[PDB]
Amino acid sequence: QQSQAVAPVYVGGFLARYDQSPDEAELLLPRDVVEHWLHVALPLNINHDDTAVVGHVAAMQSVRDGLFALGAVTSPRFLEIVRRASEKSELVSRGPVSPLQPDKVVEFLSGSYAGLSLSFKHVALCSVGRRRGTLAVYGRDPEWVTQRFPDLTAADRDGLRAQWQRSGDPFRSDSYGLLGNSVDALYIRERLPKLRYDKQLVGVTERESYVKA
Amino acid sequence: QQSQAVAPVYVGGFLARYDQSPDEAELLLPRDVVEHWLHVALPLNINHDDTAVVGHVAAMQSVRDGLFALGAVTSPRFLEIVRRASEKSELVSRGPVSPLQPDKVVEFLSGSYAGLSLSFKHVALCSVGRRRGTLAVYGRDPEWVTQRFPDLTAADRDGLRAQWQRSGDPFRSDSYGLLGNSVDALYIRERLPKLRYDKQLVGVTERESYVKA
Ligand SMILES: *CC(=O)Cn1nnc(-c2ccccc2)c1COC(=O)NCc1ccccc1
Ligand SMILES: *CC(=O)Cn1nnc(-c2ccccc2)c1COC(=O)NCc1ccccc1
Repeated sequence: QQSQAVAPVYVGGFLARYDQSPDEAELLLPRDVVEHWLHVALPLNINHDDTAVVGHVAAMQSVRDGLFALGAVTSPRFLEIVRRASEKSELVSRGPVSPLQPDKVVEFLSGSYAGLSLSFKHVALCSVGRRRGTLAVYGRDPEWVTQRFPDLTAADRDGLRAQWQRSGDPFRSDSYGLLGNSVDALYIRERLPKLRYDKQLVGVTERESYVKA
Repeated sequence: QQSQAVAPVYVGGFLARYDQSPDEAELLLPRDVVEHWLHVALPLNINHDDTAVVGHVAAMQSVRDGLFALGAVTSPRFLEIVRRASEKSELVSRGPVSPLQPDKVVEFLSGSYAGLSLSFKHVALCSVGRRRGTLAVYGRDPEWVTQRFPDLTAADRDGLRAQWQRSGDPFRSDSYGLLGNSVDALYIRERLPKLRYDKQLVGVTERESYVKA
């Protein structure tokens, strides 16, 4: 009964795509805007709840199509909550596409928090992203996540790899609070279609990913 | 700090509509089929988990448009889980339509478990119903639920009122398991449209209900 499930999980995805006009004008975030900002690491939480910090952003890099980010989900307290819920979900028990090994925790995160949202203050794991192309790809190896993204070049991958190889438990929230933001996710209009769309956009598929959408 | 929130909640809705052909042929359940069955009360649980019994069905009655049911959510352990999660959800904090008093718990249940599903073995509270018209209406008074359903007649309401006026905590599941079936609900195709549809069908609206869809 070795628990090699509550070990770190990495997540990567585009925080913003330079080929996609927002739905609202307020989401517009251009290349020049973003690169000025790339100039003390910044945290990773759930649905913008500062009480629900689960890890940190390990590397961001602006590339041709947008702003890529790759975080680490390190919080023991959070990963353990995730582990207990995934034992209880039918979507997880159906497992990934045959070739991929079953990873109950990586799948659960893949299902629940399928999007990325940049507010830099911090990065959040949403149910979906508000901005298109914000697909969140979870995995046990930092190099595994990055390689799902075709638009990323070898040289791109090397800029990231330099960063992710460059104080207690930061998760003060709990099962009841994640339960709380789960029903909120149910009422996001066209959640799946939006997600199926980001999948086609950044080039990821489920026969190469734990993406559940 | 009086907790008049973890008190009983009632839920009513059509288990099956006699004017709606199923999507699959296997859901067909006709009037004659149902009335033979009306001939020891039957339990009410969450997503067909027998470990997650939250109460019981207090009255069923076949009427012109279908099979109406009205249950009671009595489980202290479950209602308390629901109370803690609703404090943590943005949809609940936005409250019902102005006239309706805020009821964090009744709203949370309204959002999470918006559908009814009959498997009689037992009735389940789903995210959505598989059968159309299975809209689950939650409320603090048994008579309040019934009166949201226009198709129900006075005489219909009197048949029910006779039944709902006619052993420990039955919830052995917990926060982690409801968390588990929450992400499963996210991947039900056209969840909202299906729900907005049942709303129009059985005649309920949100300006008269805690329905969040
Ligand atoms: C990642 C975020 O910034 C949070 N978020 N993700 N998707 C949405 C959203 C909500 C409505 C319509 C489209 C997208 C959000 C917004 O979060 C909020 O501040 N509002 C809370 C809320 C969310 C869903 C339903 C009702 C209220
Ligand atoms: C009330 C129920 O009987 C459970 N339920 N509610 N909606 C669905 C459903 C699932 C897929 C497509 C349409 C409707 C279900 C079915 O529950 C299951 O047995 N399958 C588990 C599951 C649910 C959602 C997504 C993936 C797997």
